[PDB]
Amino acid sequence: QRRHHTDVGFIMDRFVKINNTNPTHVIDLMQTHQHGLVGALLRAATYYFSDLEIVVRHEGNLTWVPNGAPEAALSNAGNPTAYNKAPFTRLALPYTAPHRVLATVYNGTSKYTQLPASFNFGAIRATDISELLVRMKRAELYCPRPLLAVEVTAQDRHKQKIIAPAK
Amino acid sequence: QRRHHTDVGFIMDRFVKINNTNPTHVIDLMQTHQHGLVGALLRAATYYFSDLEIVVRHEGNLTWVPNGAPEAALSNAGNPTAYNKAPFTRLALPYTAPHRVLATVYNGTSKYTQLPASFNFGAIRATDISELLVRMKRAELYCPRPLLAVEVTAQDRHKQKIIAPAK
Amino acid sequence: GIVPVACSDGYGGLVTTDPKTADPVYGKVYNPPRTNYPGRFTNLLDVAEACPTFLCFDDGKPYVVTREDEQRLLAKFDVSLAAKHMSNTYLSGIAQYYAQYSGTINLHFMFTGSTDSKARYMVAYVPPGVETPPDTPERAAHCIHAEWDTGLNSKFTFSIPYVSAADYAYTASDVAETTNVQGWVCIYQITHGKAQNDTLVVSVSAGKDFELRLPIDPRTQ
Amino acid sequence: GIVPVACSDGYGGLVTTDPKTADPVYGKVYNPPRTNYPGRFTNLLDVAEACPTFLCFDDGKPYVVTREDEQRLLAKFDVSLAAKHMSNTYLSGIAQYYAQYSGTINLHFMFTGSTDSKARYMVAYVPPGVETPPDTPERAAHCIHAEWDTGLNSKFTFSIPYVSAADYAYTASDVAETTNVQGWVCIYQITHGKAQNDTLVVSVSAGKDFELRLPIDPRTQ
Amino acid sequence: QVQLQQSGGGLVQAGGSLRLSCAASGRAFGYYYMGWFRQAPGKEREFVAAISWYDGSTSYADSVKGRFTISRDNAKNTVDLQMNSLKSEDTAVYYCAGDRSLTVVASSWRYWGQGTQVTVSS
Amino acid sequence: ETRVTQAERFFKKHLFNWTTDKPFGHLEKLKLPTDHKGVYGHLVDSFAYMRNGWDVEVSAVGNQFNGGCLLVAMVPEWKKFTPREKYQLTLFPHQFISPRTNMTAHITVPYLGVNRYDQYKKHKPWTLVVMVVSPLTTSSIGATEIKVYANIAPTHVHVAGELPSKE
Repeated sequence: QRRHHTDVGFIMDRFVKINNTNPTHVIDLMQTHQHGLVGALLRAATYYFSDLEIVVRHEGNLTWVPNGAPEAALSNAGNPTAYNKAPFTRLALPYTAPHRVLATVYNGTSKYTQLPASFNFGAIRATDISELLVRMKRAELYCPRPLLAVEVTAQDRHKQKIIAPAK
Repeated sequence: QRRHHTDVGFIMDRFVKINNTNPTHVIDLMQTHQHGLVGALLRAATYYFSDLEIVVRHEGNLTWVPNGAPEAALSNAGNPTAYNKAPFTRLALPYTAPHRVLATVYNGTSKYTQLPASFNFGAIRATDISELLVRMKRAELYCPRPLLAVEVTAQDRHKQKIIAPAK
Repeated sequence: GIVPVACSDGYGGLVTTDPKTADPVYGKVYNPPRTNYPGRFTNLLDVAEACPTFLCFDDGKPYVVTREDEQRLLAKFDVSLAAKHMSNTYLSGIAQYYAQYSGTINLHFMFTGSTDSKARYMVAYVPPGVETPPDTPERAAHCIHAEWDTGLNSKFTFSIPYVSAADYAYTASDVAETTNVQGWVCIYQITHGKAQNDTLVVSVSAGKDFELRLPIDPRTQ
Repeated sequence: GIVPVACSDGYGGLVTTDPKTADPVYGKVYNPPRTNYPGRFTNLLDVAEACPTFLCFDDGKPYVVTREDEQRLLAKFDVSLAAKHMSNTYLSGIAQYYAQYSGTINLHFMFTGSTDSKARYMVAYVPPGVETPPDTPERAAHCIHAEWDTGLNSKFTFSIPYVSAADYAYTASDVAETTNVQGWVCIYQITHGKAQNDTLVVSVSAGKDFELRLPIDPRTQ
Repeated sequence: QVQLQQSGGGLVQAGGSLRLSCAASGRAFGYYYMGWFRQAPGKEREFVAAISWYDGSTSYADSVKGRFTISRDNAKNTVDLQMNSLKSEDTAVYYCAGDRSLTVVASSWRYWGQGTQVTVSS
Repeated sequence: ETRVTQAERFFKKHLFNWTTDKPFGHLEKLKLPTDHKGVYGHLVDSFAYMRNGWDVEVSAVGNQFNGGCLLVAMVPEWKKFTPREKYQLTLFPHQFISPRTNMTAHITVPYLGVNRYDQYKKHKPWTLVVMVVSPLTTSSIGATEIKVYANIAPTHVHVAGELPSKE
């Protein structure tokens, strides 16, 4: 038997759109749509570790400040600045969070329903951002959690129309 | 003697236009013109197996859903999406049908003159499609069938004008 | 001189799942190791195989109750990952993201009934054959069936064979193709002693050779 | 630094039959093997050589009937893949897609006549020489000819030699170049005993050293 | 064809130990419950033991509980009945059988072996 | 799957009538499996998925005083034939039957199709084809009509997924 298409490191290695984009954006993997392939297969884990690659469609230059840097540092070009080409920009970011692994659910708070603000990958800024795609490289998952399929109201099972060569 | 130009794997490795194109298209090799080189040499086999490469001239992005995927999956970018360049797009598709080999003639039906809908390679969608070319790679054929030449009405044999250097 | 190159037409575009990497922007970052972290899973089917999950019978309960009526048919339920009974299962949750599947599926029966109650049952699987499932508890003996009595164990596991035409079967049962799609399981009660509200909980897990093939993103987004 | 390259002018376009591959979009797909599938053919000429197919004589029949008249000429038919008699043949069907050919062509004669009828025949091939085929059954003996009698077998195979000027000959006989293009075969009846409706079926297949050269797509599309 | 071959029988003193082997061939060894049945002279076949195919489990008859051990080897397609604390009542022919069924009845097991003779000497 | 050796037995039948008024191109067909009334029919109805080959022995009873030729063939994935391709039925497995020379044919074919198992209630892969190559010539000392037979037995019958009864 071949079990390569259900691999955790293989199913996570694809681009996924992040719907919420702002002129200043904090890159967090929990902004993915919860019902997509990557989003739903990610909420079915407790902890995770990953690198990232992003495709951004911006005007003007793009600045990236790592995790923990002040917000005022986004207005200086000393931090890695990317000059815009025609179609878009591809960048590869590392993992900079202080914790060894991140999490998708947190039981409580962290200040002396909402995850701590320290669960992010950095931030990006430009004069505006039109689209943003993210990609999880070398992903790993821990402590599985329930994964649910679509419900059936009164039928025997869900019916979805498949692609057919009918003319 | 040299018999390389009549090879089955060599005569099938060339681009052929598919006349019928729609905004949503189900890629089936039986849409080829029946009287062309590839079409006629393909109808002269009972079963076949092949990969594919396609050249598409589209507007907007192009999505591909494999065989058996629901039709509603063509509106999500999680499935392989290709962003349009200037001239056209070249992609290489695998063989995804459940059956070991496909067929060109079917004797009967398959539901508890028309082939079953499960004989396809996938589907493609864009905001519109202007042209589509297909290419059979590593083709193989089984169980030969009759192949017919053009008929002669009342002459001794068919006459076709050949290219000549006459000035 | 310098090397001549040809800029091919059609190549170079961005595809969501291309295998080529990007250019780094921030080098020399060493992250603390995540070694010896308990509970690391690398394959979804391994998790599906290891831990079974309950079935959802009628009215929304995970057990079937013994019936005091002439119909010896305790119940039937479709064997399909898109069926109504397998709606609340981890296996169906994984399977909703793939197009084709092939392999065995296991069934777990566990007797939570009282010790002082003894009974006899049988289970019967019917592949997509005859037009009507053998509702008769005797007609189903001609199928591939098994017999278990709650006198040597309270646990009994039954494997569902893979029978179909092609090599791989669809996971996303089509709008067309009516009549019993492929398979149904019905459970009969040969006898029962003082079992009026005695319970029976059924759970389903993946087989040893299960496999899912083509990843898709089918939901509405 | 980085490598300098020169973007050549004229290269890079898309040609329908270029030998370069495309960039994959969907990896890790393992298809079930199609091993030990009976009836796999890899060369068209192998199929053409193995199985002969019938000729289409006048009125649309695949046999020639014995004639009770002074003309000992049973019939003649052109040897050309674009002739009228070879119209319903697999060899002509293959040959219509190529420009040049070279090799031998075999002829099969089979006697479906009654056992109680005996006869004598001969076959004569005439290359593109004299202005008129030797209609005389004796004049054709000076050609490359053969003699067969239906007294030792009911099957007789005759090979048609390849005679022309150049190395390769056209397959698509031109509008110009009138007069007998290259070759004709005529069959004579030396004698016949009680053979008035006795039949004779002729079929044609490729030779051992046949070959087709240049693939084209000539039909009207 | 699902074929069962028994081995390991013979004569042995009371209070000793003996091991029986059931060599099975077929594509359905991994889905079938496998147990043993003993047929005393002049008596019908009776369940003595059984082993599951998924978790492993165990179930022995009351007459042999605490004295027997039944084990399976999926990689070798062999099922063994490790026997200890012999008594004279155990002199009988031991039959390897399997099916998807787990019962005490013998008629419900479709496939049977040829049987092996075990004699207990007092 | 299990092999049923009791379903492989012969069963003689009737193909057609060979008179003198039937010219070249007279075609008769008999798709397999037909309505077998033995164990094989019980397998067809009370079992779902079967695979098997075939072998056939056709005999034309007559005498050497008649003239003619008969062509018997096993076409896979049968389809209606236009007159033009009737000249090319030698591409399929075949033997020539002529009362002058031979009396019995023998064709053995394996199982082949898109699916590894087939439901013969829906799809019929093979077919027995008998066509008149040269017309039956006869005189006052020849038989005026010839009867053709047909022995037929499946080979290597394999079935999976046993089904219940109907009583």
